[PDB]
Amino acid sequence: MDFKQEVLDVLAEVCQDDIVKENPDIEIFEEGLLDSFGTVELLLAIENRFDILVPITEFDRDVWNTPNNIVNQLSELKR
Amino acid sequence: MDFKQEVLDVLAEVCQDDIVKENPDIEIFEEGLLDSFGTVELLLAIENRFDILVPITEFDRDVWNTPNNIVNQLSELKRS
Amino acid sequence: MDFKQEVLDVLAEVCQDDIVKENPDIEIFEEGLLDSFGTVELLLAIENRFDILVPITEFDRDVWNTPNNIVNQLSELKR
Amino acid sequence: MDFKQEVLDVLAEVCQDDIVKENPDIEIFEEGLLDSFGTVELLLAIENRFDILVPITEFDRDVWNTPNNIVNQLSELKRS
Repeated sequence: MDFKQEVLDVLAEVCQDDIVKENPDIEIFEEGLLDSFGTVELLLAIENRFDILVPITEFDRDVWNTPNNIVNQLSELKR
Repeated sequence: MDFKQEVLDVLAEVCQDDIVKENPDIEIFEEGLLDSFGTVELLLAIENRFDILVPITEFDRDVWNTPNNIVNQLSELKRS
Repeated sequence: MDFKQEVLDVLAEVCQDDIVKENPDIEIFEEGLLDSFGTVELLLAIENRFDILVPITEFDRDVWNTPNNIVNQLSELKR
Repeated sequence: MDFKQEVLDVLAEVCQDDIVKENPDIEIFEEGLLDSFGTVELLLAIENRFDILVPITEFDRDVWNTPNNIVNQLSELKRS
């Protein structure tokens, strides 16, 4: 598999834009690609597809600000 | 603009019982003052009046068990 | 009781505005007092407090356009 | 802009199985292709991509039982 691509794909699905897939360092929230509703959907998708439970309060737009950084925060979560 | 009182007022409305705003530490769900349909209504109201989005999937009767604790949970959510 | 006031109160609660209570003929949706989210909350509140189940597809903004008319549609529902 | 295909694509994503878009009449819930958490995710996606608001309290596994029927239900909702 490719966990990076998995997350990037999910991210691209919720964002309805392939730009987040072609720019793994883009500022998702600054760019307005993901709103409050999409974020909630994102976290649920992660729980459903990766069995990683991310509490909404533990989610931080400053830390989970890019696709690469989201991938990072998720990896550190498992571990 | 008293956020706590505003939350208590909403809880009183959805529960259709003033007891939940007169007793901020009452065990809402253990007292059976709120069922699953009432919970869904509450979350809609919270979104509509406080702009706070609570995922039904994250709602937990054990943690959101009292008006006070519900107020606290909402406070946590609105901050980073 | 006063079923009219009950509905008017509920309506005023969801709308966050007493204007709908002081103007039982005001065009709620034209006036932008109630949006899609508030409508869903309205219907749920009705189900919860009056035991009247109004399917969202059976809800029509043209027919349920005023407080008085909502009260009317609800009464005809029961019967 | 094929609304049906768009819905099927979403269903395939949330179910994480292409079988639901290759079999538009498959019994999603009877096949166990979707649970309650997946349902919540689906409704969020429907809102985010189609601007259609489906109350979780109105969702009914007996009526929203197939992709086709789900497409139909969404069509009913978007019209007056």
